[PDB]
Amino acid sequence: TRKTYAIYDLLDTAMINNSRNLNIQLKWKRPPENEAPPVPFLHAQRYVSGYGLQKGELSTLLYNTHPYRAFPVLLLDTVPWYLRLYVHTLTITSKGKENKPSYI
Amino acid sequence: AAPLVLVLVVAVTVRAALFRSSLAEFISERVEVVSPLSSWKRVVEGLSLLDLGVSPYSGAVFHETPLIIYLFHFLIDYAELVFMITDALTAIALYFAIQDFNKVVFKKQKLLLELDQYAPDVAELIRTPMEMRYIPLKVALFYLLNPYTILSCVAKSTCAINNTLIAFFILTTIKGSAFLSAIFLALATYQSLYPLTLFVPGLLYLLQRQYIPVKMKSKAFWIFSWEYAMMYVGSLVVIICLSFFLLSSWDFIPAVYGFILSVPDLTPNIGLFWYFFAEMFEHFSLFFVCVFQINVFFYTIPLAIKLKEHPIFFMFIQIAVIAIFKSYPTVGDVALYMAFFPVWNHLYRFLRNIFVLTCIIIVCSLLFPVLWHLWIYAGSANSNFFYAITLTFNVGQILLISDYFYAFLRREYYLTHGLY
Ligand SMILES: CCCCCCCC/C=C\CCCCCCCC(=O)O[C@H](COC(=O)CCCCCCCCCCCCCCC)COP(=O)(O)OCCN
Ligand SMILES: CC(C)CCC[C@@H](C)[C@H]1CC[C@H]2[C@@H]3CC=C4C[C@@H](OC(=O)CCC(=O)O)CC[C@]4(C)[C@H]3CC[C@]12C
Ligand SMILES: CC(C)CCC[C@@H](C)[C@H]1CC[C@H]2[C@@H]3CC=C4C[C@@H](OC(=O)CCC(=O)O)CC[C@]4(C)[C@H]3CC[C@]12C
Ligand SMILES: CC(C)CCC[C@@H](C)[C@H]1CC[C@H]2[C@@H]3CC=C4C[C@@H](OC(=O)CCC(=O)O)CC[C@]4(C)[C@H]3CC[C@]12C
Ligand SMILES: CC(C)CCC[C@@H](C)[C@H]1CC[C@H]2[C@@H]3CC=C4C[C@@H](OC(=O)CCC(=O)O)CC[C@]4(C)[C@H]3CC[C@]12C
Ligand SMILES: *[C@@H]1O[C@H](CO)[C@@H](O)[C@H](O)[C@H]1NC(C)=O
Repeated sequence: TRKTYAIYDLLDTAMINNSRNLNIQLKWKRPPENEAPPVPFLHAQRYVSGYGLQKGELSTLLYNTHPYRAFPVLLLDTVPWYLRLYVHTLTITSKGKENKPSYI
Repeated sequence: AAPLVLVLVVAVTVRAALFRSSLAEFISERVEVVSPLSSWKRVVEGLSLLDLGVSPYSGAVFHETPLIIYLFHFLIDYAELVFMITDALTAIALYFAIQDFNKVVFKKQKLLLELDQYAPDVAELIRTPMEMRYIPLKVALFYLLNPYTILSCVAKSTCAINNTLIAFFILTTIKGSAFLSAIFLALATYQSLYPLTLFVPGLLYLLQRQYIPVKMKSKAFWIFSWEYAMMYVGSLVVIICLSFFLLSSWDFIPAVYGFILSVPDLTPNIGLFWYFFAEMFEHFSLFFVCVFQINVFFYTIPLAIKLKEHPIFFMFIQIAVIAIFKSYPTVGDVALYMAFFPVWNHLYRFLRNIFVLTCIIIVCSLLFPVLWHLWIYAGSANSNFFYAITLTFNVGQILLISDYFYAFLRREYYLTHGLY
């Protein structure tokens, strides 16, 4: 996104020198709902499915918020040895239908 | 026979109904019914791993032999049909084995009756064809309709397959067939290491059937024993070497036999090894695991000493000891030696402490799921509750087996010396 930045060159004597300190004050409050920026195109959350101390599921939700563009993603999972995984139970369901990863 | 067909039909119908029920998933995940070496989910996982190019023995989930993976590669479909067929085949093998054993023991009894070797008045202890008519049918009925076996086959555990192998070993041994008995014993030793202890009962029964005196000075005994031992060892070596080539690697030997002998999982079971090694000082871990795995093979020789002339009871006691002291015991393993109870039900009059032990076994079995749920899902119980249940269950099993052994000894003593 096109972002505008204000530069405070500390190497400039005309900005900060021995005669004064610099204290940048910014006025910012939470914008109203109308002025809120759009949600980022990619975000994800992770959680554990089920209850008890015998079995469960490590579920990851991957959100694509782009209205019309689909992009690949690369998911990396590292699970310790005491959480014995069964790869035959690995399901990737997007929009309610099975999704086949390009590379597993 | 018609009653055998009726029992087979009833058992198959019950198994199919439980297969199509909503309790199949609940049963499939029971720690009492499945084990790290026998779970069906692990078979599916090890089959799926091969599709990814990953050797199934590189992980810590798959612990089954290459023969199982070859069988279930072709037969991944119709798995429930496969397990129902294995249960029916075990029932058939046990039925015919016991039917032949009854004839053999009746011929022996008639021989010592003609020789008047028994006591003058032991008519009550005398076995009659009328009482032995339905023993083969009851043997197949105590296995097919056992709740343990029904659960073990609905959960789709390879324990049913290993039980079928042991049953066919018993049948072939009872029907002569030294070659087939050696092959089936090698196959049983392939799936689980412990069934190698049945070598002594099989050899003793074969020698008795072939009328070779089991004496140190005897040479025919040594010749036949050497042939049987060589046949068994060759059949096991050939199986190991052949199944090496399935994945062209030796990694299955650790994942199966080192798993069986070293107990790395420490996952709850009806056994006595899960907690002993979870709650254990690492100083004596090797010593105590060595002692506990010696325990299974400990009694075969002294039992052979006492039961030299009674090899089938020796085999039954050995099967029971294996099922009790296995590293990863299963209710399916326990159900194999409870199919022999109708054979030894003529020992009932000399059986003490039968009601209490049966009640204890029933209580422990019903209490396994309840206390497991309280510990794991409810959270209001510890592992101590489940450990206590396993202790009580195994004590009941041990006392029941020793009780049948005592009844057998009492009957032999009365037959020899005189009942009052
Ligand atoms: C399904 C998940 C959990 C279910 C748990 C159930 C599993 C229990 C399975 C096996 C446990 C059995 C262990 C001991 C087996 C004894 C073998 C046996 O046959 O001994 C027999 C003796 O039987 C007994 O003494 C035991 C009976 C006394 C108590 C049992 C009956 C009450 C229990 C019922 C509770 C449940 C009822 C529900 C509806 C049935 C010998 O009989 P016999 O020799 O034929 O008599 C004629 C004499 N010539
Ligand atoms: C292999 C031994 C040591 C242990 C397993 C027991 C076998 C003797 C049994 C158990 C399951 C049986 C199988 C169960 C199902 C079938 C399918 C059946 O054919 C079909 O129904 C296929 C139909 C189709 O494919 O269209 C042929 C027999 C077969 C292979 C059976 C052959 C004998 C098997 C392997
Ligand atoms: C069944 C009875 C009659 C013995 C038969 C002996 C051979 C058929 C087998 C049994 C054990 C096998 C061995 C078991 C373990 C290994 C380690 C293996 O090396 C590894 O990959 C390391 C494995 C590890 O230790 O974790 C090479 C094959 C070898 C020597 C095997 C070679 C073939 C052996 C000797
Ligand atoms: C079909 C039957 C007759 C096979 C008989 C062979 C087994 C008795 C052998 C074959 C492979 C052996 C296992 C190979 C590797 C290990 C790991 C080892 O633990 C370690 O990692 C320690 C290594 C070290 O001490 O340096 C403990 C013994 C054990 C389970 C061995 C126990 C004995 C096993 C199961
Ligand atoms: C194979 C049959 C015919 C022989 C009888 C087997 C048992 C009586 C004993 C003999 C040697 C023992 C093994 C010797 C060495 C080891 C390595 C040992 O490795 C470890 O230290 C890891 C396990 C742990 O320490 O808890 C595990 C036990 C084990 C497999 C032992 C298990 C019990 C065994 C197989
Ligand atoms: C830099 O120093 C001079 C001399 O003291 C001072 O007048 C000037 O204000 C200083 N710069 C800034 C940005 O204040």
